[PDB]
Amino acid sequence: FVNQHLCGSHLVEALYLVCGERGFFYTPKA
Amino acid sequence: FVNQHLCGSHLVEALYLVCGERGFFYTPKA
Amino acid sequence: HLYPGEVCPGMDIRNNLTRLHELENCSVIEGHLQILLMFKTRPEDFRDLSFPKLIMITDYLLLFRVYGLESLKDLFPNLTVIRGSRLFFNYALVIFEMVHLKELGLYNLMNITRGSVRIEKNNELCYLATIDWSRILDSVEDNHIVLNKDDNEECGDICPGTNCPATVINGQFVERCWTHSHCQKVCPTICKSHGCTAEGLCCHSECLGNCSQPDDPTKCVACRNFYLDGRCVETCPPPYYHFQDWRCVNFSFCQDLHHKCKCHQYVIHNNKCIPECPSGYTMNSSNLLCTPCLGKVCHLLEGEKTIDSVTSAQELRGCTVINGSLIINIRGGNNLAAELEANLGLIEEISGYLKIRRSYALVSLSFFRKLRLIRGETLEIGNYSFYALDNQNLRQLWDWSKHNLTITQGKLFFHYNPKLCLSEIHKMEEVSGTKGRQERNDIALKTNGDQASCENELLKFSYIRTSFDKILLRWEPYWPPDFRDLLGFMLFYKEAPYQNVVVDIDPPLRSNDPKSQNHPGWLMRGLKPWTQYAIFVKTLVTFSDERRTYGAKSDIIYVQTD
Amino acid sequence: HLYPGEVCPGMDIRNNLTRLHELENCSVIEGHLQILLMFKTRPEDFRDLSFPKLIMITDYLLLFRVYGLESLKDLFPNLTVIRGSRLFFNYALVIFEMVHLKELGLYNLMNITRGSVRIEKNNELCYLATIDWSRILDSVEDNHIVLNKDDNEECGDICPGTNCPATVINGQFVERCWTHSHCQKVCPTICKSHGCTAEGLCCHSECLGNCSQPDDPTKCVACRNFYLDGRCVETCPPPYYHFQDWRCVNFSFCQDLHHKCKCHQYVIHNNKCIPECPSGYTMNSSNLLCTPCLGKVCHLLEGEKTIDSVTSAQELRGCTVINGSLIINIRGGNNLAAELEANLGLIEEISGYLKIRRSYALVSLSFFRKLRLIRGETLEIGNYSFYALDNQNLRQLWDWSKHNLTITQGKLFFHYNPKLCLSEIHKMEEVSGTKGRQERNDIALKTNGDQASCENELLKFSYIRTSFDKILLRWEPYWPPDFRDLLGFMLFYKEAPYQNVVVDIDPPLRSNDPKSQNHPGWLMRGLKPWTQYAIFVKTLVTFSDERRTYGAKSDIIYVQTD
Amino acid sequence: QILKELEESSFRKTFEDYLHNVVFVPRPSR
Amino acid sequence: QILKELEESSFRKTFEDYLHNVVFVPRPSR
Amino acid sequence: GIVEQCCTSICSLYQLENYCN
Amino acid sequence: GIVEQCCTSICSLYQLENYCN
Ligand SMILES: *[C@@H]1O[C@H](CO)[C@@H](O[C@@H]2O[C@H](CO)[C@@H](O[C@@H]3O[C@H](CO)[C@@H](O)[C@H](O)[C@@H]3O)[C@H](O)[C@H]2NC(C)=O)[C@H](O)[C@H]1NC(C)=O
Ligand SMILES: *[C@@H]1O[C@H](CO)[C@@H](O[C@@H]2O[C@H](CO)[C@@H](O[C@@H]3O[C@H](CO)[C@@H](O)[C@H](O)[C@@H]3O)[C@H](O)[C@H]2NC(C)=O)[C@H](O)[C@H]1NC(C)=O
Ligand SMILES: *[C@@H]1O[C@H](CO[C@@H]2O[C@@H](C)[C@@H](O)[C@@H](O)[C@@H]2O)[C@@H](O[C@@H]2O[C@H](CO)[C@@H](O)[C@H](O)[C@H]2NC(C)=O)[C@H](O)[C@H]1NC(C)=O
Ligand SMILES: *[C@@H]1O[C@H](CO[C@@H]2O[C@@H](C)[C@@H](O)[C@@H](O)[C@@H]2O)[C@@H](O[C@@H]2O[C@H](CO)[C@@H](O)[C@H](O)[C@H]2NC(C)=O)[C@H](O)[C@H]1NC(C)=O
Ligand SMILES: *[C@@H]1O[C@H](CO[C@@H]2O[C@@H](C)[C@@H](O)[C@@H](O)[C@@H]2O)[C@@H](O[C@@H]2O[C@H](CO)[C@@H](O)[C@H](O)[C@H]2NC(C)=O)[C@H](O)[C@H]1NC(C)=O
Ligand SMILES: *[C@@H]1O[C@H](CO[C@@H]2O[C@@H](C)[C@@H](O)[C@@H](O)[C@@H]2O)[C@@H](O[C@@H]2O[C@H](CO)[C@@H](O)[C@H](O)[C@H]2NC(C)=O)[C@H](O)[C@H]1NC(C)=O
Ligand SMILES: *[C@@H]1O[C@H](CO)[C@@H](O[C@@H]2O[C@H](CO)[C@@H](O)[C@H](O)[C@H]2NC(C)=O)[C@H](O)[C@H]1NC(C)=O
Ligand SMILES: *[C@@H]1O[C@H](CO)[C@@H](O[C@@H]2O[C@H](CO)[C@@H](O)[C@H](O)[C@H]2NC(C)=O)[C@H](O)[C@H]1NC(C)=O
Ligand SMILES: *[C@@H]1O[C@H](CO[C@@H]2O[C@@H](C)[C@@H](O)[C@@H](O)[C@@H]2O)[C@@H](O)[C@H](O)[C@H]1NC(C)=O
Ligand SMILES: *[C@@H]1O[C@H](CO[C@@H]2O[C@@H](C)[C@@H](O)[C@@H](O)[C@@H]2O)[C@@H](O)[C@H](O)[C@H]1NC(C)=O
Ligand SMILES: *[C@@H]1O[C@H](CO)[C@@H](O)[C@H](O)[C@H]1NC(C)=O
Ligand SMILES: *[C@@H]1O[C@H](CO)[C@@H](O)[C@H](O)[C@H]1NC(C)=O
Repeated sequence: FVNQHLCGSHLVEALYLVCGERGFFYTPKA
Repeated sequence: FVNQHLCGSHLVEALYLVCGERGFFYTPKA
Repeated sequence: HLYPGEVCPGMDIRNNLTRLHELENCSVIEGHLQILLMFKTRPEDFRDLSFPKLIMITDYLLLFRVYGLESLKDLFPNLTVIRGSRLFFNYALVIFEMVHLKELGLYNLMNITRGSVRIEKNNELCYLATIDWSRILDSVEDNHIVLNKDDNEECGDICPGTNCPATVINGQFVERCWTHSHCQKVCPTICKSHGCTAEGLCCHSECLGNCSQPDDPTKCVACRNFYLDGRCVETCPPPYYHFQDWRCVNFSFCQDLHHKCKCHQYVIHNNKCIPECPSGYTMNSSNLLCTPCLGKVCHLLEGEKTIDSVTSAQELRGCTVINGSLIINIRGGNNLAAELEANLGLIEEISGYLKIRRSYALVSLSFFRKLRLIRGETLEIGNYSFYALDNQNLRQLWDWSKHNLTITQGKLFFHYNPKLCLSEIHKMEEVSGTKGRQERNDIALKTNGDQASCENELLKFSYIRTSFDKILLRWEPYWPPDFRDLLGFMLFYKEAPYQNVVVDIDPPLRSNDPKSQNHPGWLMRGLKPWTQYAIFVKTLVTFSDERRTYGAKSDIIYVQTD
Repeated sequence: HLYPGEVCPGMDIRNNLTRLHELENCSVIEGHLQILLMFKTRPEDFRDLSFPKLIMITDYLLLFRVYGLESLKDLFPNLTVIRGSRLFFNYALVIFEMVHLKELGLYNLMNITRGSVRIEKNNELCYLATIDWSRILDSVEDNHIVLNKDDNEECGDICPGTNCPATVINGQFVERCWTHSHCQKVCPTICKSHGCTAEGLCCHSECLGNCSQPDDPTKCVACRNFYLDGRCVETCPPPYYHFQDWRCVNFSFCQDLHHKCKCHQYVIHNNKCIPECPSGYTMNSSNLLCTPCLGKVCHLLEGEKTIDSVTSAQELRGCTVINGSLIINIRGGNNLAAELEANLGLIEEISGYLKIRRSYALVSLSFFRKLRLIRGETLEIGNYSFYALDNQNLRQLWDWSKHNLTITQGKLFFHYNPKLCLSEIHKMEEVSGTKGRQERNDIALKTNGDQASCENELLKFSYIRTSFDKILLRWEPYWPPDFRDLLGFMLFYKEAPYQNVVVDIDPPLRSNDPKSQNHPGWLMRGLKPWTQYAIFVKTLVTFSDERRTYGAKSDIIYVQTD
Repeated sequence: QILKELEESSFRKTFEDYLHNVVFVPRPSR
Repeated sequence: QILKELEESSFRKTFEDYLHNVVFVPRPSR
Repeated sequence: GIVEQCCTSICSLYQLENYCN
Repeated sequence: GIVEQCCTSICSLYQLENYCN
């Protein structure tokens, strides 16, 4: 696990490596 | 009498025109 | 007819194409559509996938990091009109970070009403120079295109022959197309608003972009303004009501919409089904009508909102009282000011402070129209009710002729405002009436307005001597109250065949002024005959840390030689 | 003998020559001499007026706006030596605003010990280029000459033939004289300190400038150091005591001097009659001896003193405790720092604050030697115990290796310090131990140290490729914690035959670092064979308002081609 | 003189920020 | 760049100040 | 928001576990 | 001092009468 400040596609790839499966929905109200 | 801010030789000539005679001594102590 | 499908209000699809079949039948989506973040997709996952039903989208469209996809010609062959109420940093079309996306093929797109288009980080996309945005959009100067496969000039984005219009724009004929097959359609110079048909006849005066038959409100494709039941209409006849700037609904519709938050409960005013009433107005239990009364507080989250675009702006549309503080911060590049004005502060009060930081293109503040009062009950840290920094084009704050300003507490804070001269700053101090508060270095007395000589003092030319090769000017010798502070005379000259708008001169000896024979001049040699010149002179004096004597400048004048 | 006249301590003459006969007989004036402000004088008022008796003046000499006078050759034909203890803005000779003064004729002047000469606003004076100041003074670079009759080049300041030494200085032989008659005397390159006689033999090792006989302490003209009764002496033998750096006096003299303030009552220490004792010392009722004891407060006027020159400085000579505040303000042009150091703060405490404003040539603060403590019991307005502004050469504050600093109250305040990088500022915060006080904009985070890249980060070159016409460098790709902030690479190159010391490069794609194949480079073409070059690279990154990631730079290196 | 490009880079950065700020919290609701 | 002359003018001004400041008050003692 | 945690600070795996479902 | 009265302010004839004797 890196201990480093992140932006951009680096942060995108980090998020994808953390999530893997479903990860994130879009129901704030419905 | 001028009503104006003064420096330099203007102020020198103004001082000379005011003083005329003796005007100014140099005895702070003696 | 004209819209056989349905509405299907905007929902966004993630991580696989499984939820996409929720949005099949629908003709015009109210709201917005985002497709994002599908890494595990294949190019085969789109050949069995198409939606011709969708024609118009209200607000915006977004594409973001979905793999395997190379085109859009199958997914959206018939999308035509983007209205753009809710925008996206003054955009409605987001083409961004799409690996393998190499073409668009969006030929049926005709008009995008409000907003712009931003394309970035798409190292496969081509066919971009063949797209005349001015046919589709108005402000083409707000479209940002970079980091693309076109940016390494490789793609031969051609079509075999004639068909596609080869239109000169900048240097020569630009062939206009979407694919190597699909040309870019051009309507003639008279069918421009409502669109044209195939042979080029004008459509009906309520059509928009495309029409199935020339001059037929019953046989358009997309409405210009409003839709009512197979006929695009200019307005709602009674008993119908405008809704979201595209249709006419009866009282029962918007009536029963209210009964479902028991979230945007709705009301009716000016024959328009609307979210809320502005100030001085009332609900109605009978019919939800904005009836006037005696006596709108847009209470923020945490008393604070960064404002940077129209998307930030329209949350404060129509507000009157802001129970919070505002941070204006547009790292921009384009004047949003008119669109900024049209949905902003029809207000008087700010409960907290105001802050303006590092914004670039804000030349003015006049878009604040009705603004009068700053409560400042929560100050900026450092005890300020106001702020400015790094405003590379801000010159005018207001005209203080009619504009007023009342400030309760706090102080002012100006730094690095290189076209904001101190005169209007002290005027704002005067109109604010809080001049007995500002300490030293609440005003940066070295950076504010240091790119144009402004303040008050004016040179006037006494005598003018000319020739075919000589220019001699004479002007009144100005002297600041410290005559030692005068250093020399900055002179600026050039030629000007129009009238639509460097040497230095030592000061002469002051020594008196009953007869101060010290009218300064400069002889010019660099003259052309019969030639209009433009000359103006500025006073170059010593800076002082106190209230410095502002120094003078001359008028730009015009002199023609022999 | 050697001084047949008297002392006549310094008094100054105004408005007419009536008081001038008070200063006739005297051989060497202790103190200073000013002649000023005589408008109603005539040129005839000086032909019957001469004083050959005066030979040496201790402190300084000043001439200011006396009319009718054209020369000085009759008034002071034999003035020879100016010692300069009490100076006048680091001058001792003030030739200024003298209408009709056209020559000096000061040939008998030989050495001015300490100080400089300033000549200004004297539109009659000539014979100025014929004056080698380096014979008379040491630091010729502190002599300011402007606004003179020489400044409109007219005067033929010549002598008829040979005599006057025609010495090359800058371009060619400069004939050296005072009048058209009086040459400028040059002693040879061995009699330099004590002076020479007429034929050119060296004087005695206690003479100075002139001697009546070669190698005779009983037949000098002016003493080098000290005078005792016809013999210039190296020091006082007992029972004699040094007084004002020129003589030897007995115990009775400086004894009875004390008995006359019943103003500078005197004491004796180190065989020197002196004004006062420094700290830890005591008076003596027996002999006024600075005897040590257990446990010097220079209490100012209004707790405040502008310090701008040596004349300001020597009022604080030898002080230990300053019961007030200090404003350092040298609008200068010349480093006073050594002379500043030699009479300054052998101290530890300042009761009030410290302020440094708009000083130019102060490159350091190390002349503050023993300084430890700032009480700050009276703050600078705005609650500061410290200040800085507009210091165009200030780089180092101190070496914090041995130098310490203790601050009780108040805050720091830095603005427009363009060669003062923030590293030592934060170090001073650390050593001060008052880091939990400074608010925002107590440090100007845009102007401080913005003329040289300073802080910490260092580029290192990995690979170097050369040719006769190719230069390729490789270096480690640095990335700040926001990798978007990197904008490009500033590269600085030139040739250098000595070693006594422009292109830009886009950043490559970061994208990873297991194998970040992104070592950046630049190919050079502009090469000469066999040619030593000098190259260094700097990181050009985005500014941020927070604690910005400082960015790197490379070493200056040296590369010779084929 | 050319500092508008220097802000334009930061404009690109802010645009990069906003989309990630959209992507980030629709998921933590617990 | 050439601002050292711009301060040098003020240096001349300060020198003009100091001599006048010497000349001014040895006279008012009343 | 996002850069407040993964750029201003550094995120953890546990902080981004909230950005798993 | 001097510029504090005749430059910063403006002197009077009465103020400079102190600079007469
Ligand atoms: C795309 O279709 C529209 C439909 O008319 C074309 O006209 C534009 O229509 C909008 C809405 O009627 C106009 O905006 C309006 O501006 C006024 C201020 O002038 C404002 O008060 C309203 O609230 C509304 O925002 C817009 O001005 C108008 N533009 C033009 C040039 O007529 C639009 O031109 C079509 N696009 C193209 C590229 O042809
Ligand atoms: C004019 O005469 C003097 C007499 O010796 C020549 O020498 C200078 O003498 C002074 C006083 O002895 C020296 O100043 C001293 O400097 C030391 C530091 O080095 C300091 O600790 C003392 O307190 C004192 O200030 C000065 O350095 C010395 N200069 C030289 C070059 O020897 C002087 O040279 C004569 N002028 C000319 C132009 O020949
Ligand atoms: C898209 O439309 C088809 C066609 O059916 C129409 O839409 C239905 C929702 C309903 O209103 C029908 O009367 C319309 O004719 C839908 O397919 C139908 O789905 C329903 C279940 O919802 C099923 O009972 C029918 O047998 C289906 N008919 C056919 C011809 O397939 C489909 O569900 C719609 N998709 C979405 C997402 O709404
Ligand atoms: C008042 O309006 C409602 C809703 O209008 C329907 O939806 C609109 C978006 C538009 O598509 C209209 O053409 C629709 O009629 C009416 O309720 C619907 O009426 C139609 C009659 O053809 C019927 O087929 C629908 O099932 C009805 N909807 C529901 C949910 O039952 C209503 O009839 C209108 N009343 C009057 C007096 O005009
Ligand atoms: C300058 O010196 C002359 C010469 O006299 C010497 O100085 C005197 C002060 C005194 O000490 C004499 O013994 C010295 O020989 C002075 O002229 C004399 O003045 C005194 C009055 O002070 C008078 O009694 C003498 O007769 C004068 N003698 C002569 C020959 O003129 C003169 O006063 C001195 N000037 C000053 C300002 O001290
Ligand atoms: C102690 O010194 C005093 C003062 O010395 C005199 O002044 C000096 C500046 C220098 O010029 C010395 O040569 C002087 O002697 C002596 O008092 C004077 O002594 C001389 C003796 O020749 C006499 O002519 C003076 O009138 C005396 N001064 C006064 C005011 O009367 C004193 O004699 C010395 N004592 C010893 C023991 O040496
Ligand atoms: C800014 O001004 C306010 C107003 O005086 C200061 O806040 C006061 O602080 C004192 C003690 O800290 C409290 O007793 C008052 O109630 C506070 N008043 C308000 C209105 O907050 C504050 O200290 C000042 N801050 C700075 C940095 O100057
Ligand atoms: C600077 O700080 C001092 C310390 O708090 C402030 O002075 C105090 O003012 C209050 C009321 O005005 C008095 O009761 C205290 O006795 C004062 N203390 C001292 C040490 O003077 C002062 O107001 C502050 N000034 C600014 C501009 O912030
Ligand atoms: C805001 O300003 C309006 C216009 O001001 C009027 O015209 C200027 C030239 C002044 O003479 C001003 O006194 C006039 O009133 C006013 O109509 C309005 O009352 C002002 N509002 C407040 C709260 O001051
Ligand atoms: C001032 O500093 C003197 C030297 O400091 C010594 O050396 C440095 C490297 C540090 O290790 C420091 O702790 C040492 O004391 C001291 O001799 C002196 O005591 C200091 N004075 C005060 C008041 O701190
Ligand atoms: C599609 O995504 C949803 C949510 O991420 C998930 O429930 C479903 O199993 C996925 N389907 C496939 C075929 O991956
Ligand atoms: C010279 O000046 C003094 C004081 O200013 C005065 O006493 C004396 O009368 C003056 N003499 C002449 C001739 O002006």
